Amino acid sequence: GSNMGGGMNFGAFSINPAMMAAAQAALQSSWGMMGMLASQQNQSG
Amino acid sequence: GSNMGGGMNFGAFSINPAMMAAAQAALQSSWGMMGMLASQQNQSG
Amino acid sequence: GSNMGGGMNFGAFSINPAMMAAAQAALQSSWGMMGMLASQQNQSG
Amino acid sequence: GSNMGGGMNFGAFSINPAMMAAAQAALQSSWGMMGMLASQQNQSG
Amino acid sequence: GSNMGGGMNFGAFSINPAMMAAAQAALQSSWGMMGMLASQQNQSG
Amino acid sequence: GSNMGGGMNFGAFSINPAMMAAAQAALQSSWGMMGMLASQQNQSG
Amino acid sequence: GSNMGGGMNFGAFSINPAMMAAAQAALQSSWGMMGMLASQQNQSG
Amino acid sequence: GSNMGGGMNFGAFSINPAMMAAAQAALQSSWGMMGMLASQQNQSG
Amino acid sequence: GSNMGGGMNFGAFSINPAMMAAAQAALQSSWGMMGMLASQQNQSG
Amino acid sequence: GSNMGGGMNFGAFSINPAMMAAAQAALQSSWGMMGMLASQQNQSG
Amino acid sequence: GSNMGGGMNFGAFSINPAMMAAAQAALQSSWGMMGMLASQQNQSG
Amino acid sequence: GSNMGGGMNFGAFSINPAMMAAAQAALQSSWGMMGMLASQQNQSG
Amino acid sequence: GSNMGGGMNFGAFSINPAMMAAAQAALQSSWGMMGMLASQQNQSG
Amino acid sequence: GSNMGGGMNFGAFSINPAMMAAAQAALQSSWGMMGMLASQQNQSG
Amino acid sequence: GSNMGGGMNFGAFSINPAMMAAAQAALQSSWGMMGMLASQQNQSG
Amino acid sequence: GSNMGGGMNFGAFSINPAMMAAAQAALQSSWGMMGMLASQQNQSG
Amino acid sequence: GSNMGGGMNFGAFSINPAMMAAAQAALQSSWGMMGMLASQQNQSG
Amino acid sequence: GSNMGGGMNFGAFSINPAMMAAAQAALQSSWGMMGMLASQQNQSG
Repeated sequence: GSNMGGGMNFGAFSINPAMMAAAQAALQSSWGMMGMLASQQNQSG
Repeated sequence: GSNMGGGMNFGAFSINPAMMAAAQAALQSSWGMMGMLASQQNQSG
Repeated sequence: GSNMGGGMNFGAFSINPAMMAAAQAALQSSWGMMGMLASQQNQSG
Repeated sequence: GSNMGGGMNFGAFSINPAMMAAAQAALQSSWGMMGMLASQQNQSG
Repeated sequence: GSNMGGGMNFGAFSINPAMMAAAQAALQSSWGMMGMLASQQNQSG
Repeated sequence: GSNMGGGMNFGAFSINPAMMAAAQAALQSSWGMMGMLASQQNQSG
Repeated sequence: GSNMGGGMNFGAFSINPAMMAAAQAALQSSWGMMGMLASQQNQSG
Repeated sequence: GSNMGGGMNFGAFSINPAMMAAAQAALQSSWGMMGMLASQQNQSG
Repeated sequence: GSNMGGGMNFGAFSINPAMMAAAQAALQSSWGMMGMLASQQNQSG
Repeated sequence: GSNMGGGMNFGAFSINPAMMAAAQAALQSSWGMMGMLASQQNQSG
Repeated sequence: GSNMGGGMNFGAFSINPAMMAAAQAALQSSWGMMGMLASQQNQSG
Repeated sequence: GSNMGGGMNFGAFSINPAMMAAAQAALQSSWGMMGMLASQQNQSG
Repeated sequence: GSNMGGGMNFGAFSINPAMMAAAQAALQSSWGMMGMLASQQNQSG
Repeated sequence: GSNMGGGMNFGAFSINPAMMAAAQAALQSSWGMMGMLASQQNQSG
Repeated sequence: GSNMGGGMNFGAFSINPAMMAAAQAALQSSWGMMGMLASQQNQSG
Repeated sequence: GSNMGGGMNFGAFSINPAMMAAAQAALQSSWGMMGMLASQQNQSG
Repeated sequence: GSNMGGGMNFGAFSINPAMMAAAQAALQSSWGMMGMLASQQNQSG
Repeated sequence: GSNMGGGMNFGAFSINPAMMAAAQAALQSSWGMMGMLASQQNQSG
């Protein structure tokens, strides 16, 4: 169980990610102030 | 069970992601202030 | 069970994602202030 | 069971996603202030 | 169980990541002020 | 169980990572003020 | 004559008082955003 | 004549008082964002 | 005549007082963002 | 006549007082961001 | 007439007073960011 | 007439007073960022 | 062609202009939250 | 063509201009949160 | 073409201009949070 | 073409200009948080 | 083309200019947190 | 083209300019945290 502390940002975040994912399995996520992503990908051989 | 603290942002976030995903499995998500995505992708071989 | 804290944003978010997903399985989502997406995609081989 | 905190946004969100999804399975969603999407797509091989 | 302390940022973060991931398994994530990602990927040989 | 202390940054962080990962297993993450990523990848031979 | 300044609260107040008063004289009051109570109780001996 | 300045709270106050008063004279009050209580209790001996 | 300056709080106050008062005279008050209480209790001997 | 200057708090105050007062005269008060209490208690012997 | 200067606190105050007062005269007060208490208690012998 | 200068604290004050006062006259006060208490107690013999 | 950005005010504006204009040409305007006045006055000599 | 950025004010503006204009040409304007005035006055000699 | 950045003010602006203009040409303007005034006055001799 | 960066002020600006302009050409402007004034005055001799 | 960087002020600016301009050409401007004034005055002899 | 770096001031600026300008051409400007003034005045002889 992870634990994190609260934070307030009044500043001007500018994020410019650009992505291109091609794989047997691929996931892409982009977010701003807050987010929570749990992605388990099991590929059997 | 994850735990996260609350946060207030008064600043001007500018996010410019751009995406293009082509894979056997592919997922794409983009969001702003808040979000929660649980994606488990199991591809058997 | 995930846990997240509340947040108030008075600032001007500008998100400009652009997407194009072509895969055996593909999902696309885009959202603003709040959202919750649970996508499990199991592709058997 | 996910848990999320409430948030009030008085700011001017501008989201400009643009999408084009062509795959064996494809889903597309776009939303503004709030939303909840549960999409499980199982494609047997 | 991880433990983290709260932090307030009033400064102007500018992040410019750019990504391109192609592998047997691939995941991509980008975020701004806060986030929590738990991705376990087990690929059997 | 890790323990970390809280920190407030008023300064202008400018991060310019650029990435390109292609491996049997690959993960990519980029973030700004705060984040927590637990990625265990076990590839059997 | 008391003087007070106006205040606007957009946040989520949660008050959980619980009371049990038994005395020769007893008064109980509970209120939310605004209120004004003038209670003078003179018990002669 | 008291003088007070106005204040705006956007944050999430959580007050959890719990009370139990038994005395020759007893008064109990609980309130949230604003209030004004003038209670003079004179008990002669 | 008291004089006070105005203040704005965007942070998450958490007050957890708990009380139990039993005396010849007793008063109890609990409040959140703002309040003004003038209680004069004269008990003659 | 007292004079005080205005103050803005964006931080997370956590106050945990706990009280129990039993005396010939007793008063109890607890408050958060702002307050003004004038209590004169004269007990003649 | 007292004079005080204004102050802004963005940090996380944590106050944990705990009290128990039993005397011929007793007063108890606890407060957070701001407050003003004038208590004159004259007990004649 | 006292004179004081203004001060801004961004740091994490942690105060842990604990009190227990029993006397012919007793007063107890605890506060955080700002406060002003004028208590004159005259006990004639 | 002028360009201006949108703004939301929740605060208590108090404007107390007072005017008295006597000239060969004279115009007087007073307004609150929003307004747009284009007055061209050409007086030939 | 002028360009301006948007701004949100939650604070208590108090403007107390007072005016008295007597000239061959005279214009007077007073406004609060927002406004746009284009006044060209050409007086030939 | 001028360019300006957006700004949010939560503080208590108090402006007390007072004016009195008497000239061959005279203009007077007073404003609060935002405004844009283009006044070209050409007086030929 | 001028370029300016955005700024957020939470502090209490107090401006007390006072003006009195009498000239062949005269302009007077007073403003608070933001403004943009382009005044070209050409007086031929 | 001028270039300027963004700045955030949480402190209490107190400006007390006072002006009185009488000339063949005269302009007066006073402002607080932000402003942009382009005044070209050409007086031919 | 001038270039300037961003700066954040949390301190209490107190500026007390006082002006009185009488000349063939005269301009007066006073400002607080930020400003940009381009005044070219060409007086032919």
